[PDB]
Amino acid sequence: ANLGFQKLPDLAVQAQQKAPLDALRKFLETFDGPVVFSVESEGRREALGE
DNA sequence: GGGTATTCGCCGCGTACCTCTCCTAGCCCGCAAGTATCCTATTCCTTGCAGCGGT
Repeated sequence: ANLGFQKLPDLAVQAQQKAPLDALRKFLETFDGPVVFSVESEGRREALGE
């Protein structure tokens, strides 16, 4: 059996540009299903929550 | 047990005299390694503007 499990698109953060979250802010707009971030710690949650 | 045999480690190896040379280690300072910072050039990257082409 095959299970459609494509690799994630190009998402990255870098402070070089004016808008660092450009790949994320465009990927989240053009995705129709859900999306689930997965963090390893609790404080890391806030490090991704802000 | 218990006697024989092989091995091992200590003790020993002349008296008196004469000449010569040579006898230093430990600590303080400045070097190295790592780490951290500031400071000053020096390159690199991003965005905004002047000139040129398409309509």
